[PDB]
Amino acid sequence: SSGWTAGAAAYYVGYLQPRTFLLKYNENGTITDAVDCALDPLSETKCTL
Amino acid sequence: CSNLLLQYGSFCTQLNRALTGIAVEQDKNTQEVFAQVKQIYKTPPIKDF
Ligand SMILES: *[C@@H]1O[C@H](CO)[C@@H](O)[C@H](O)[C@H]1NC(C)=O
Repeated sequence: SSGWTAGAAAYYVGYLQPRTFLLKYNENGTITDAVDCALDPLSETKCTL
Repeated sequence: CSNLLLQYGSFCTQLNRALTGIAVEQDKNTQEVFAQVKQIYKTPPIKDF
């Protein structure tokens, strides 16, 4: 309960929410870029257009 | 209903593009009618015509 040293690692937890995204599939079939629609007005315009 | 409508984004983009074209056309019409000359002349103070 005392004789143990901690590790040296880190983690991060998010929280998914229902959101609409734009995704770009490259020539090889992989996703390379995306836009979070409803983040800021500029992304909203990218998403509408 | 919006999630169901997401598959008609092509149609809605087309509609918005058409209406935007109409609006820009109206501005163009007004400019080409009235802004024939870009020198804003002012009438002389005295009226001797
Ligand atoms: C796609 O795959 C080929 C072979 O793996 C590679 O040469 C090419 O660089 C890849 N496309 C891009 C944009 O990297």
